[PDB]
Amino acid sequence: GFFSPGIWMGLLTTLFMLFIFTYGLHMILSLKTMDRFDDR
Amino acid sequence: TGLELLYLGIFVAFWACMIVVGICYTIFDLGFRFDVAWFLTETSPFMWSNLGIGLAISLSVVGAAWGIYITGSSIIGGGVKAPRIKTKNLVSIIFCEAVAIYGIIMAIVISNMAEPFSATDPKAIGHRNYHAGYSMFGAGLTVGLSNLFCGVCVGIVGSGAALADAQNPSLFVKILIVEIFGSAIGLFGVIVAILQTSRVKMG
Amino acid sequence: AVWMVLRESRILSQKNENEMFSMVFSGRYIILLMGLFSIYTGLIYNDCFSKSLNIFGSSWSVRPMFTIGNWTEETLLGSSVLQLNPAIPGVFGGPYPFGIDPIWNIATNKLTFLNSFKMKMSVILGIIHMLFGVSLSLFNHIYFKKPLNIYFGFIPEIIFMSSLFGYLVILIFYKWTAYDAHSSRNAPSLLIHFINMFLFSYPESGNAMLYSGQKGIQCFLIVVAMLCVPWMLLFKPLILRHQYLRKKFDFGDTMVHQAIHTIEYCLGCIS
Amino acid sequence: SFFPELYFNVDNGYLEGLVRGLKAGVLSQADYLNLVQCETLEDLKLHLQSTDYGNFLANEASPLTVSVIDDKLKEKMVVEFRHMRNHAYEPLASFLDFITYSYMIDNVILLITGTLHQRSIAELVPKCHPLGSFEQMEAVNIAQTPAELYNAILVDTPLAAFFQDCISEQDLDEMNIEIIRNTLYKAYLESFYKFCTLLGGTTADAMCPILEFEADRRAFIITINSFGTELSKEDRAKLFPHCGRLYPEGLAQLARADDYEQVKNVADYYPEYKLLFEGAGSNPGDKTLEDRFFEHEVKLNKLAFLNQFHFGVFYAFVKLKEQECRNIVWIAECIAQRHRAKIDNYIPIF
Amino acid sequence: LEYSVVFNLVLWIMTGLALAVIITSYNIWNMDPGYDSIIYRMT
Amino acid sequence: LCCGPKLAACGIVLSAWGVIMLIMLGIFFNVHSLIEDVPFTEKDFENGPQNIYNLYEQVSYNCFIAAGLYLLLGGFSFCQVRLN
Amino acid sequence: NNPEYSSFFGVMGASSAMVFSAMGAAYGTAKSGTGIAAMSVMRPELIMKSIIPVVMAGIIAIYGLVVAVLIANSLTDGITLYRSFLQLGAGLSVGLSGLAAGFAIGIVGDAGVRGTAQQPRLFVGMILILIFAEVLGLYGLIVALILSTK
Amino acid sequence: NNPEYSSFFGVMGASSAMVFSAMGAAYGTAKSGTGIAAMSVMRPELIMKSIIPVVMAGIIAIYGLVVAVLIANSLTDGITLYRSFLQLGAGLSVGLSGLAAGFAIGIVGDAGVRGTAQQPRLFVGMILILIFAEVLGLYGLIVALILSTK
Amino acid sequence: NNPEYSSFFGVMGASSAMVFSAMGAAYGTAKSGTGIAAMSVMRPELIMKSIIPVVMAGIIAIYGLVVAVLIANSLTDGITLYRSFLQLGAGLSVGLSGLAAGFAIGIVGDAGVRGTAQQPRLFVGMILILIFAEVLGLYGLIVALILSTK
Amino acid sequence: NNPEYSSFFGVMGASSAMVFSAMGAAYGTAKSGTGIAAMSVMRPELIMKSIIPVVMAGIIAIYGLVVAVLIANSLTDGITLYRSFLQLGAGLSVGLSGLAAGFAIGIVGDAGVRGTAQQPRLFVGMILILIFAEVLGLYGLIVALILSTK
Amino acid sequence: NNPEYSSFFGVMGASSAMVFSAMGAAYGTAKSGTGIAAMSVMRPELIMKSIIPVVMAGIIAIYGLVVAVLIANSLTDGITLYRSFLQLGAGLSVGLSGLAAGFAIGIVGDAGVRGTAQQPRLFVGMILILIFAEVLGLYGLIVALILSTK
Amino acid sequence: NNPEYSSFFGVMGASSAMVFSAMGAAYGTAKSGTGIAAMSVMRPELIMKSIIPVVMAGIIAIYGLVVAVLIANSLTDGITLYRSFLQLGAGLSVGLSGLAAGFAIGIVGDAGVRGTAQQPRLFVGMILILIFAEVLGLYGLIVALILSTK
Amino acid sequence: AAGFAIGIVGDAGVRGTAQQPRLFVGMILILIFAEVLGLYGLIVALILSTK
Repeated sequence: GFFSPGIWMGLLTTLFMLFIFTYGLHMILSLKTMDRFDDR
Repeated sequence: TGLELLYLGIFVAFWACMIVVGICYTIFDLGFRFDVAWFLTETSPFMWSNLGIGLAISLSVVGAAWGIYITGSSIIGGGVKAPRIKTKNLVSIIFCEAVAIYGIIMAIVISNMAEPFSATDPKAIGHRNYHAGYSMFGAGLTVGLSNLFCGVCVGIVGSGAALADAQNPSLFVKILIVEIFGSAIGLFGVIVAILQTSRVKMG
Repeated sequence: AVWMVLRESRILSQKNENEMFSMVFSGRYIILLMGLFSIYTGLIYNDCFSKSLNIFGSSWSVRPMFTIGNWTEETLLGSSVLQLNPAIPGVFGGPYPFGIDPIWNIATNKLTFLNSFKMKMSVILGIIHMLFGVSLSLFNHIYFKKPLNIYFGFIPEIIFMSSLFGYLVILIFYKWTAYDAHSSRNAPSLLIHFINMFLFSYPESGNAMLYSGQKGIQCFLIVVAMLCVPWMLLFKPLILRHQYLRKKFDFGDTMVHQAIHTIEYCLGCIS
Repeated sequence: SFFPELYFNVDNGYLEGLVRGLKAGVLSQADYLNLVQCETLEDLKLHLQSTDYGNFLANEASPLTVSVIDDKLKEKMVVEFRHMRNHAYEPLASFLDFITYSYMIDNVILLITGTLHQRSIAELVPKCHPLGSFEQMEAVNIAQTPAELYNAILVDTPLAAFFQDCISEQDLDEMNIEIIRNTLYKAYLESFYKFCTLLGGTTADAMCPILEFEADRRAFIITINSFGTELSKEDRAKLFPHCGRLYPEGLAQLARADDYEQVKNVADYYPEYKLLFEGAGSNPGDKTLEDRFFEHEVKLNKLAFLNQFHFGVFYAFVKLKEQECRNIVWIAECIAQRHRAKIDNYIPIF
Repeated sequence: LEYSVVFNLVLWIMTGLALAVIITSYNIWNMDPGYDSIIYRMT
Repeated sequence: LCCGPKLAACGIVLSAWGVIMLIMLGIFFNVHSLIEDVPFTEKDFENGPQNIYNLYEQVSYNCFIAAGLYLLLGGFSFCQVRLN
Repeated sequence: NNPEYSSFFGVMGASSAMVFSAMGAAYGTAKSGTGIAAMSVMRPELIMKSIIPVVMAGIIAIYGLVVAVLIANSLTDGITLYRSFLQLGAGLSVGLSGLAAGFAIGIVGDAGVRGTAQQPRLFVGMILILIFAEVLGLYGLIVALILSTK
Repeated sequence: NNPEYSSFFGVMGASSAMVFSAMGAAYGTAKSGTGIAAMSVMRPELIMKSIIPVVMAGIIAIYGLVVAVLIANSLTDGITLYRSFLQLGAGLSVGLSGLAAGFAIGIVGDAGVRGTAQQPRLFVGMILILIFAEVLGLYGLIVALILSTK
Repeated sequence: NNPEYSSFFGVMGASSAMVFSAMGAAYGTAKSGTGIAAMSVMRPELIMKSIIPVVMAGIIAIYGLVVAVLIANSLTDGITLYRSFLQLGAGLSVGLSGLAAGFAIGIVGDAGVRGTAQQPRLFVGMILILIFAEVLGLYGLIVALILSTK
Repeated sequence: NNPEYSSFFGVMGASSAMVFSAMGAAYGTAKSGTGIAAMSVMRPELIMKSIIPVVMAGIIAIYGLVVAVLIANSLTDGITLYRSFLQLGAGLSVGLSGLAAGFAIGIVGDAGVRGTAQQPRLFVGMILILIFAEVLGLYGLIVALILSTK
Repeated sequence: NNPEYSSFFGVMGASSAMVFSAMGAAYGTAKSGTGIAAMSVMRPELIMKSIIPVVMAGIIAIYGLVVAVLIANSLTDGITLYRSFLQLGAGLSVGLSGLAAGFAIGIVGDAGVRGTAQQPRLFVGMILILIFAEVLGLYGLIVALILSTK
Repeated sequence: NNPEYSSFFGVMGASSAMVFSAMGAAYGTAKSGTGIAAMSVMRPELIMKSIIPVVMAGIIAIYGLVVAVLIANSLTDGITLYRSFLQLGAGLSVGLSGLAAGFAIGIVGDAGVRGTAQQPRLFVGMILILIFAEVLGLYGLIVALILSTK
Repeated sequence: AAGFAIGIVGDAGVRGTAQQPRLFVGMILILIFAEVLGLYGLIVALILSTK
């Protein structure tokens, strides 16, 4: 067979972590800094 | 849209491959090699249960937290000209905390049911354990997502309430009614999650 | 349409700001005929709100004889089945006097009997109208004294269309009268022979032929249709060039115009 | 769609609350009435102190004039705008830049003309509208050389992309300055409109109607004003933006029109405009066509604050504040000249 | 024998590597030169 | 009530069409007591031809009843057009 | 006998019903609340009338509750599988249909409130439209109930 | 004699028919309601005519309800599989076709309602386009009805 | 000796023929209606002769209906699979081909009607262009008809 | 007797608990530092107070450190799987919860810093809102801890 | 008795720790250097203080270098797999945690360094915040060290 | 006794070490070169100093070249698999770490050269920042060497 | 990777060179570096393909 119980379950838990990581990293990448400061 | 394009391309390729593989298994008349029962039965009920528990708590926090930032920014911003806002409109964040609580209580009641099996061959073993396992997953998922979207709703509404109240203090009380409906949405998810695990057993 | 005509004097002698009514009114005499012919064809189609018109002339089958033909208490099994009425049982047959026998309006397989008719009929009628339209061009080319448009145009054009498409129409009628249910198994397929005709595909077996010698006919007609193309394709510009040098004419542009006519004509005939 | 109401408040949450809080401070009808019931500039000051306005004429010259009130009103809103513009992130800042572009365009028209008629940049800059800013050099110390200003614009000035229509300097010398500025503004409208449609959520639906209105308004007014001047019908059409409701069909008729009546006949096909031309009684002692357009534009900018998750609130804010200034100055001017019967020509901004 | 292991490994290893290359290649392919300094004048 | 003569006129035409079709349908039911073959037979169907004849007469009656309603409607709508 | 895993699909049904209905109600509610707050700044007198869209959304939430509860109470271990598929279908049918309905509730209520703020005569019209969205959700409930008891 | 899970394909049909039809009607309803709310401010007298796209949408929803129920009533455990695929096909055919119809209703209503306000003569043309969309929805129902009894 | 699942391929063909063809017609209808509505503001007298793109879009949907009926009537239990693949190809061929035609009819119709508004002479040209788009649908039907009888 | 791979799920929990919590705190830190840098220019006297969101972000990171260490010290070779999934749940539970809480910290703090500088009366409200986020994070810890003994 | 291919996970750990930490430091370095290049042109006297963000980024890279080496020196052929899962966890824990810290370093560095030139009193605030980012990275190292020897 | 396919990993390592590091150096080279061209027009006097980032990027590519060759000269048919995994890890370690360094090099070079054009005092600070990117690349090389010889 | 390097630097280099003739030498050097980067690939392939 292509997959075992072990491999398959491992894939499922990996995906949950990838989904959370992807969300977290996505929000981290979408972070900007200021072009200029308001005043002295 | 560079990231959205990446996400879509993966999404399409993911399912496109499943379509080709699935139809091929049919076309080449494979002996039920793609066995869903096998996938569901070999996967330990412990995995399903603990996933639902983590989701129930984690998704509910995501919702609450989502709403927290929605109304937090609106409240803080508006307050620059209307400092009165903090007197009443902070209740929206109390609503979000209540949304988070929903998931916490449910998650604990579910986790309290977790037991060892000392089981091996699923054949005629743990028949009830599989039912209870899947149920725990579902109930956890049910309440988690329900609280997730509840928290977002109440956040969006609370923002509008703060923006309205900033300009007219008479509007807050009437508008608050909408946030109460939002909270009910989360509670409904709780009711079902309770029912789904109301009659489960381990061992 | 009758209403509009009966009120014609009142509709004209008033204001009609609604352009939708004005349009159909202007075409009211067109619509009148549309209805009258729609009645004629609807009666032959024998469909009036999905209802047939039974004139007590429906003799397609004699159900009493169905039971005679080795169907004893079939209505017991029938409780879960339909059972198709056989052809050539020796007791069924005979055309309906006018239109489709009403019996088909209550059949579960009308979706093959009636759909087959309409497909084949549509082809027959379309091709005939096409041939008529071409025939009219002969009168116009004669009126304007353009011998070239008939010696190099009409003649190969009408042969092209007739040899390919009129042949098909003949075969459709041929099968209807040539083959009965007695040969329904491995009955010739008109579409397959038509396609194999053009492709010069003549398998030894797998498809029954409509008539002996058909292979020779199929090849002949396609070759002639292809030989018709040079006539319409190149003979007019070539002879015009000759007439130029003999009499003493944009030869290149003329070839373009004639080539476009030929290409569009032949491909359009198919489409 | 689900495009707004989710990521919007992450960066723009603060500003959205702030800008609507600022809107809350706009003069109401009750406040304008208190300002009208003055007939004295000093009393006007006192009544202004009742609102978010006031105490800004303090420490100024003892004699109070209209020109001072005008400058101060602009200054106040410029600071508020720049404050929000500076505390902002690219997703919104680019939108806000378009708003500033409208003012920069006018300012660069001032930089040319003067450069073309040997005037020093230092003499021109003091009369530029705020928000142009132009902190960059090369546009400065051009040595009254048109080529140096032309290169400085292409390189440092954000409007460089728009000047692609008017190029090679030849255009600067041979084209009328007004055709040059109308051409550049058209380029602005076309890019800005498309930008709003790229942000194809609430902003597009709340914002585009206003931009489409401006495009159609300018097409109408230009056609009318162009009647009595020297301008080819084709060159006039060249200035008609394509971001509006007249573009499919309508501009062709205005381009051919040679009369006010023909322009109205076009409006007759668009009830949203027909009502404005009918309302513009244009009597010798009534409101005119420009006045009705201003009333409509404000209506639209007020409706912008019916959506809580878009960029159109910031655009509307600026326009509403500018009209607020126009209203206040009009009152100050009517007092100074004592034309009390014409005081009720301000545009209510709620 | 152990197909499921070699299969699982090779698929996901080459998938991760291939995607890293695709994304990295895209980012360079679409490198933003700034379209300033000299580009405005050459345009 | 007027209700608008444009709407009364529609009812008159629909009512006339209805009576014509419904009466003809009831006749066909009585004559072929049939192509439609939808008299709502029982599932416990016996060898009793009289049972389907009875159903067909019932359906025919129902068609004439419905026609009577259109006959009444046509009268009402007609008078509305006359007074309108 | 009763096969294993058969209850899996029924559990997904009970979850799907509630989750998708909550999605619809949550979107429709947030959209209505946004529009309501936007209106009340301009004029508070219409606030009470503008609440109905929010109740409309909540009904979508109930639609999901009725089936999710019906299934959740019906779920056991010894399920004949056929019944589990019926439960799965009932869950999806009401949830996804209610979701679509709740979306319409959101869009129509939000636009309706802004329109009504400008035109009070819009009140009846927008409510009538909301009725169709509620009917769309009900249709979901109807099919789901028929399947779950089949 | 019958295989297991044979009802799986059929039950998805009953759900799919209702869900896709609700999605179509909901889309058309939401888009139409947006146009109605925006238009009615300027032309309130049209409020009772601009509602029609919304009714059109509800028809698509009924189309779906009818097939989904018919499948449910014919949905059994001892299905011959052949029949099950037919039920799924009937469900998908009407649902997805109604979804396409709902899209057209949505776009045509949105543009049509505003276009009518600027041009009362457009009303009849708008209706005809809507009738074409209703015919598009019917086509799916027709095929589903043929399959469900085949 | 008949392979299981053979009927799945078959019924999916009949469905696809209808679904994709309806999608094509729906797209062309939606775009045509949008252009017509906008056109009607200036040139209402052209509304009636501007429906053509919409009618043509419809026949694309019919072409799909025709094949779907032919397959649905041809479906049986003991399908030899070969026939099923011919039905599947016939379904996809007409559906996807008509879908492509739907885009051409829609896009061309929009541009044609809007242009006609200013240049009434474009009418014959609009028709010539649209005919070719209809032909695309016809070609798809032709192949589907050949396959279903092969 | 120990299912192989049983240790895989356990260690994954410890990893998630730390990584996701660090991501959350880092997100909040980045937003807070950005807002502080902009604020402090005009009112440097507020720099010290403005750090609070960042310290708070840091709590979200500790929350994760506590679980990640608790799990790591609870790993063995002969893990009975049951225990491993309990540890995995604890890891995921605190991870996502801390991540969401860190986002709320960052987003709210960013706005709060600007709001306070403009109106110091908002300082307390800023703290109260962020205090909820810190509780949200504690919640995550509490459940993650509870699972360790079940 | 030892599982085959067991070394794979530990090897991926050693590399992952180095790569992700370099990714974090690289991002923080690039953003900090950008702020330095943009800032110090106006105030070069700060050029020797704005470098700190960059040095701190390097710490995250070392964090990773130390663990990656510790893991590599812990690998053999006959690994009991258990140890490999521990090595993978330690690798990812420090790598991904340092990665998150790198973003905090980079974003805060840019905002802080440019802000400092505008307001020199910000220097202390910038360092404190960046110190918190270093603390966030260290937490990952702590867990990685606990796992790598467990 | 050697696992078949085992050589696959080591071969991919030798390639990855070169391919990813080449992309990194390519980014740095391309990004820096663009800034150089802009600088030189304003002032060509720095053209012989602004090249430094470019050669630095090349060193990163060499880092990868060294490992790729070391792995390639360490490939065999009768590979013990363990060594093959180490070679794969080493290839990724140096390649991906050099890749991160390449971006670090490119971004700071472009900003540094453009800034230095305006402020010559930036040169010294620029060099140090480039040094950090080179060190980041070296760290990957170090681990890759440790793994490949382990 | 080398191809991308060549294209990006060529565009900026050629455009700049017209603006600044002194850029020619620097452009060539940068182009040379990209070509050297490409060669590295060839070197590994020759060593590896012959192993």
